[PDB]
Amino acid sequence: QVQLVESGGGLVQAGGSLRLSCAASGFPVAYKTMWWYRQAPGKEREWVAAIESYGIKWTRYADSVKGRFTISRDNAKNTVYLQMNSLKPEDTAVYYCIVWVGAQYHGQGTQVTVSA
Repeated sequence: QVQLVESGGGLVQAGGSLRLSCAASGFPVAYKTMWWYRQAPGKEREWVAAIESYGIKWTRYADSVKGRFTISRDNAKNTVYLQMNSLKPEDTAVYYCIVWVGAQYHGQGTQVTVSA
């Protein structure tokens, strides 16, 4: 019943921007803390950003993306967004959103490729 679906990835050149979406279903997005993470091919998973559930606002970013990425939420559309500006090739990876409703639930991921 709980389902996350990432989208918005693609192929851009260094310096461009993307906007990832995490469409949630089977539960209300606004009442859960959600994270974005990413996994590059030859490496292991890296936390990217987090947004606190509704009540006291709190957003957090990995140091390597702070100032370039913005996480935000649309409670009506039940969606979490990651605005990514000033993209670098080091940002190339599959991006996932994750929430814990008892267990953890993540999506299939969305591919972000940044060419130099």
